[PDB]
Amino acid sequence: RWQRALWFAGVVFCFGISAHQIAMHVLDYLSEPVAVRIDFVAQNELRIPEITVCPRIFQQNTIFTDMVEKQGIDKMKFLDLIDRPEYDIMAVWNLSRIFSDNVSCSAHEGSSIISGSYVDPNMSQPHLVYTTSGQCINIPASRPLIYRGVNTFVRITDSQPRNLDEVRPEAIQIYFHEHHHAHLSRYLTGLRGYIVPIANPFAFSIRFTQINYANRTDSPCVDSEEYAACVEDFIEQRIYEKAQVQCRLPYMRPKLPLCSTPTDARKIFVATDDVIQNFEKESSCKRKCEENLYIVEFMHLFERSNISIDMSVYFAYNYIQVATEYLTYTLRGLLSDIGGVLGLFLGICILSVIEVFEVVIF
Amino acid sequence: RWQRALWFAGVVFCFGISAHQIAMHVLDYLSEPVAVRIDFVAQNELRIPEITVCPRIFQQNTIFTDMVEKQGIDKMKFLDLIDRPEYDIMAVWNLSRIFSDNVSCSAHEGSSIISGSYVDPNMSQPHLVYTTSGQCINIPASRPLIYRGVNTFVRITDSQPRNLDEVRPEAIQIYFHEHHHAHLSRYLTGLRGYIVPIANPFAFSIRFTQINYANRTDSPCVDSEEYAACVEDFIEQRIYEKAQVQCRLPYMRPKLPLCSTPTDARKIFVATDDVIQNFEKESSCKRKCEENLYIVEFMHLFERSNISIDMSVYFAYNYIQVATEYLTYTLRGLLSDIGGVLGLFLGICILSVIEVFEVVIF
Amino acid sequence: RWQRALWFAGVVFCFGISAHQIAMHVLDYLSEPVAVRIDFVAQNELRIPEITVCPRIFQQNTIFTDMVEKQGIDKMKFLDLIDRPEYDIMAVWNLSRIFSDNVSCSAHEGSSIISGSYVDPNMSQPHLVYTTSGQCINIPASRPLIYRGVNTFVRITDSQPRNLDEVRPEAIQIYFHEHHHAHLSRYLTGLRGYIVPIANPFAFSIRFTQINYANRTDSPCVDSEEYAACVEDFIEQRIYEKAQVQCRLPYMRPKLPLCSTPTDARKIFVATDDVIQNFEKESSCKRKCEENLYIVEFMHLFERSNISIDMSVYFAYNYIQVATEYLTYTLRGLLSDIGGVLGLFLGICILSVIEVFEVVIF
Repeated sequence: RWQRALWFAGVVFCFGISAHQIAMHVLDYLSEPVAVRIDFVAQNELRIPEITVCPRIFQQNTIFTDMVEKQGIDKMKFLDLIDRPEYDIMAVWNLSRIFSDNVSCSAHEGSSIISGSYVDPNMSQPHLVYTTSGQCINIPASRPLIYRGVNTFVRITDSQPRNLDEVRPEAIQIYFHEHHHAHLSRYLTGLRGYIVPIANPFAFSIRFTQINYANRTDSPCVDSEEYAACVEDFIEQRIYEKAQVQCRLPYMRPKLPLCSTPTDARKIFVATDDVIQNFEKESSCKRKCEENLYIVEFMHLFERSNISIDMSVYFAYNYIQVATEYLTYTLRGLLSDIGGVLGLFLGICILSVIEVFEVVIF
Repeated sequence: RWQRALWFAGVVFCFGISAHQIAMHVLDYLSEPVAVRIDFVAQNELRIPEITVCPRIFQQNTIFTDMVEKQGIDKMKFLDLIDRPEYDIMAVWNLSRIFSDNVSCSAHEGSSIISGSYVDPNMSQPHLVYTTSGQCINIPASRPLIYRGVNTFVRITDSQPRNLDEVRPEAIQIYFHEHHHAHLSRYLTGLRGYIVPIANPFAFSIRFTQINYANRTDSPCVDSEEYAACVEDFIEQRIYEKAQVQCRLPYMRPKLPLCSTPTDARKIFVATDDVIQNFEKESSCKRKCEENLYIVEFMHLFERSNISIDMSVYFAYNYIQVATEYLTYTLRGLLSDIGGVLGLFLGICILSVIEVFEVVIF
Repeated sequence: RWQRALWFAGVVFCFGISAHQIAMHVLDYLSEPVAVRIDFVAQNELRIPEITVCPRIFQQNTIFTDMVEKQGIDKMKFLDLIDRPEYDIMAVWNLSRIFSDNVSCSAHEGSSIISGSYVDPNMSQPHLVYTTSGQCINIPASRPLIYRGVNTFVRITDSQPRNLDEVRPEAIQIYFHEHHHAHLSRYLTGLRGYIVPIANPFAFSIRFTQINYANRTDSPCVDSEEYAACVEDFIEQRIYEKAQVQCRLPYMRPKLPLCSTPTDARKIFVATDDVIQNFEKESSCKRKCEENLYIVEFMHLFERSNISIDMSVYFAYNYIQVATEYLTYTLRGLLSDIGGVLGLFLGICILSVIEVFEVVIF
């Protein structure tokens, strides 16, 4: 009668639906759903960016364009200076040098009502680097600043002889990038670096956002060290294969000999221009698990010193906005969900399965 | 004996409590609980606000008050100028004009270490608009800026003949609002717009925040186009109803004829003053699903040009803070929760219900 | 036979695992997990911080050290001035006064195109306070500002006779802290306060973040009133304990008599310096579950008045970033999870336990 059909249809439908929701739950657990927790952590000591300070790009470089035009070359063919015997690529890129060897990097953690300021003139002194925009300065940021008060800043001070013996530069370009990303300093300082004059020294103000990601199979992340090496290697490989030449430029690692003719130098330079525009979207390197963003606002300076190039970077805000991406839907949740799925419709437990197996085996 | 009472009490309590949690779960599932996910998306191209640049409000308008006072009128009765024959409302509000027809809107995406800047002087040139603050300029923001470098800005430049033939204005008022909100530009520029001088041209810095909401039955949202039309219609309808007159002012859509006497013009203007104050809280228009906020910081400009009214708007930060409101408690979760509630206490499945029905039908 | 061993092993394993997940679920429910919801609330009226305006710390105080040096003491021993009979500690700390009795605090909620600005010169006028940095001013912030437009600010203005009869001060220090925190104003203004000149009056710009925490047993909170009292009591108690003296300084509550000799005053001052550095980390006072953060950006002021000490605090952004920490995993969820765990493997309901009890009782 209709009883057989009714019961069979009910059992088949219940089994099918149980399979459907158990499969959906297992599938989404494998998808590793992840939520985001936002908090504002107050820091007793801040982790400074690496601060790469370049001059303006070659065409925008006052002091470099002035001395390359006197040779009799246009405002674009600054690499044609290589063709001359005495001038080589390294000599050409040493002319862009804006900072002398007197650059200092002090760290002022203003505090101690009883003892005054907290000057520290020996915090990871600057060192030379070669960037696409010339010969620049780099601040390794060896140690984290100790935050006590809003008067916590890092002051880059150069006191070269600003006189009429030579034409002085008009501005510099300071880029605050990740702690150990060497590709961001030698390639992207001229793009992401804020241009600031040196005649009137004002200050920046860095606020810290941190984004911790979850290492997921469908969207894996890497540590801050692997990502930098991956991205750099990709950048030089891409530039080398696009330029189709076997020479390099000062801002490239010493894998190949320096370019010695204007044609190859310009080929490499244009290849770098093309690669740097899309090195992010057109790159396979996995995102680093921890991403630090440095919101750079401006800040007036009331007392302007007589130093040549004074540049203060304030860290008056010690509340890092931390967004931690944490993985929800643990294994216990999946098991409970499966039990609920097969507890509403059906009613077979993990205990009756042993009964079925014993019946089968007798 | 006590067995009957004990068993009946247990069964009734279990059934009632099962109903209680099943009802609670279905009820909060219907409430559609929703969580928020925060992320920082890096954009290869930015979506610029619409930028409405007015003069300061009529009373604070330098060049307008100076010209209405010579007629012999007070600093408040600028609408009484209508009573004179030659002067009408449109003529009165054309005298507040501050920008000439030479205004241009360039878009500089600083890049190209090889080829220099990326000036683009034909980005959605400005057009006239009649605001409560007078005769203002609007920048529709037709296309999104391509972000490559921190030197990404939009520069509004007017080069009118700043001479002694006429008294020059002292400041303007720039409001960065969403794209197709014709009510924000035409009513709220004088209140929400930042006042900036024109003698010393500096720049703003816009950081984008985005909030995507979930369309919920108990908290519905509309698209950015329906909300603007709803709010604009509400504002004009409320102004007309409160003024109890059948004319309008240049900043109102051409639904009614322009007011031609000081009394009606002042009635409409006061009605607008009273409506704009509480237009958002005293309005039924449902919020928009996607809301964009433009955090406007200030920025220092080192090179000040000789142009009359020069003003850059920098977009050096390409990390949009996106807050996406996503619905938790999917139907699968509701079914699993119901099964769990029905499996801890009770023990009837959706498989025993078919047995009950078959017994009932025999 | 193997049937008995198989069945016993299956039953024991199922019971043990059921106990394991039930224990894990009950334990994590007791752990009381909590998620964070982020939103941007548009406020029609803003809640202003308490603004404590000090002079620069004694050593950096221009007008104070200038006259201290006239007596003939070094730049460290300003407390040695106590030894002279005419000068006591209160007299010494009254000499650091920078603000006269003419200080006023206006509130400008710029709006009303029909009526102009909204000056309000009677908004919680400043009052005297004693801080570690001298004799300062405090702005209790009695009422919340009504936000209508970006021209919403609080203007602190002092018009003392800036002439050559006396040497004028160089700068001040404004600290924006929570309302009823008397320890922040009297101890941490010299450290956490932004230093700004008074010759060139510019403006700040405060943006509001709010973090509401959940009162959890493992992470308890207290209301904003209990936390301030707890922390203040801790600070004074620790200062007294470390100084090992039974006197105080003007910036301490009148629990003990004022120090009357340089030795005790210096001991108390050094103890204060040591305590304030680690007063927050090295303290037991439970956090408050409503923490307000005041992001203080800078702003350009176009019109500079002739007033002696003028400073505006703009509140042009009315979107408070609210992070509410809401408690997930309610009791219903725990019961559903337990039922799911108990319905997957096992299959004994809360209804079968009553049967077991009735069998036991017969």
